[PDB]
Amino acid sequence: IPQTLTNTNLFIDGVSFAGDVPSLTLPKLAVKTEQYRAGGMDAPVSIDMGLEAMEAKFSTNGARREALNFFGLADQSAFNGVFRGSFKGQKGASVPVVATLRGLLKEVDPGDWKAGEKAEFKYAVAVSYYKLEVDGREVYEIDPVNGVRAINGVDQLAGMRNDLGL
Amino acid sequence: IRDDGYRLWGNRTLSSDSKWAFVTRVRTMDLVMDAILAGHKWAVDRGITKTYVKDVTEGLRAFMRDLKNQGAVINFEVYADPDLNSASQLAQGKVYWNIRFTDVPPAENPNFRVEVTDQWLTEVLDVA
Repeated sequence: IPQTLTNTNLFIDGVSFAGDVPSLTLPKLAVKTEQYRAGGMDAPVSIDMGLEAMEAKFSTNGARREALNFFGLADQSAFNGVFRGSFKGQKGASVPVVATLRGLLKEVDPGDWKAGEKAEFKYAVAVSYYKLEVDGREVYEIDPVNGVRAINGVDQLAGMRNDLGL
Repeated sequence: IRDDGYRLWGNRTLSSDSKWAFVTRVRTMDLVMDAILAGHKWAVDRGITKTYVKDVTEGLRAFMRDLKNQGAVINFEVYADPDLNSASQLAQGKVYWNIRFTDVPPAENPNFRVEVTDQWLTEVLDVA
């Protein structure tokens, strides 16, 4: 049932960037693993050790102001932004995929201005909070400063929250 | 008793209940708690956290243990009575704990039993 992504749009603070954003990138949600090899067994196995540093990145190719004006902002996690993306599907009805991500803008990379090529600024928000929804349904909600890694409702850290006494 | 009002005499107290026969029992049971409260003052307010129950049951095990060290009691046992600690009681602030312990029995009535025999008689005197 071919889905595929058709169109994409990017918010920062309500301000739509319906225009300059030829690339989005959601934070690669990865676990830490640590290949556990140990007594009684050959071949490792790997363990949930917590997630990796979620970093997301978009790249407007316009001097956009509304994006540049969050860089290094004293209040880390002030930059909010929402990465919406419509997946078409061969049978018409498009699936809204939307990923709000309160984080810290971190860095800004304007590449080679060449007087004949889309300048293309770049950005890389060090994501703090991150909720990825599909068809208006929470699939992920990863909150580090709180410990709320919750796959569609069920909170997989509800058991470690207690043992830590949070 | 004793010469010219030498000393007091009687650990016993006016009580219909035999358990509280000794002033030592009553005074211990009272002042132990004075020391507990004057020390758990912090525990009587404060937003109940996950660790509130434990902070208190350990704080109790600290004061209680110290009293054991300096003789005051002989062993003890503190915990947070489960069959009472509930969501309802907690929403209404309340919460319960047990503090069952034993108090130093004052030695009283030493019974010096004595027999003037003639066992160690040959052991001395005769010849030797």
